[PDB]
Amino acid sequence: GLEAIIRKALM
Amino acid sequence: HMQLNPESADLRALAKHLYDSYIKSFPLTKAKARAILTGKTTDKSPFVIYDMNSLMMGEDKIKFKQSKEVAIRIFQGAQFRSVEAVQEITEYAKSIPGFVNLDLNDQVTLLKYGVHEIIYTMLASLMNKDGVLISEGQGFMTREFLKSLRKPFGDFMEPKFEFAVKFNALELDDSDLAIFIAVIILSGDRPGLLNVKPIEDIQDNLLQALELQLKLNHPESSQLFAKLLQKMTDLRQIVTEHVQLLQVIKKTETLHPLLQE
Ligand SMILES: COc1ccccc1CNC(=O)c1cc(C(=O)Nc2ccc(OC(F)F)c(F)c2)c(Cl)cc1F
Repeated sequence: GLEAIIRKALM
Repeated sequence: HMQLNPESADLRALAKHLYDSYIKSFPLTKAKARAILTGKTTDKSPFVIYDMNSLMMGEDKIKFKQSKEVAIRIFQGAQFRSVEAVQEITEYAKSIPGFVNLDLNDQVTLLKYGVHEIIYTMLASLMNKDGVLISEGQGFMTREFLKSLRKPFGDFMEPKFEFAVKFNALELDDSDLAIFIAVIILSGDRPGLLNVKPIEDIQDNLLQALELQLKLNHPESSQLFAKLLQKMTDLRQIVTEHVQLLQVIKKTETLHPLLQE
């Protein structure tokens, strides 16, 4: 959930 | 004996690099929040939500980016702005020298356990004793109006205010905060980290930078460095009560567009 957004934002 | 040598000049360059990146990632800086809050800006004056009638007018005249309870519509608005803040803080994290050279799973863990502590830090920049700037400065909602929302929503913002009142008394500026927020992100004690030493090494460099920043910027506060580290202790526990309260709400009360796609 938080991970989802962090993972996408990091790419 | 402090000295202007290559080591100090590299810490000032790191401090400036982080400040510039901070300015790109977070359009509403503390300097600008302070200008709005203190009516020392030519910018459009925020709409004040101080009661139920002023909120109803507020939904209309403050434009953001249904549910029949006012208290739920307010909390949801806070949760959407939190999602946005996670994006900007991840963006900021990418600009910290050494951060994208770390194992991606560690990068995710640092940010997963850090963003809440950084949100409460940066929220302080938007607060005074009367309340908090909303919708990047179009709105101002009062502390007492948030307090008046029915349980469990009336207490969601109180601990942020308690923290902000004492944190804002330290009178940090955007230069200080940029380094402070980078020290938080690079915390080697987060649970589930594969490679600690490389994180502590960046944090050591950030700590030296922060120490120099506060010495140069705050001549009348000789132990401000020690004070700021003490606030990271506070913050961890504030996040504990926040997380514990989000449990109650989610399981005792009945989702952002990015979180759907
Ligand atoms: C549409 O529903 C409403 C109707 C009337 C008033 C309002 C709402 C919808 N609620 C809010 O907008 C609302 C938003 C916030 C908020 O959390 N803002 C905020 C700013 C900056 C951030 O970034 C960080 F890095 F500093 C951050 F993470 C979060 C708060 Cl405290 C209270 C609110 F009532």
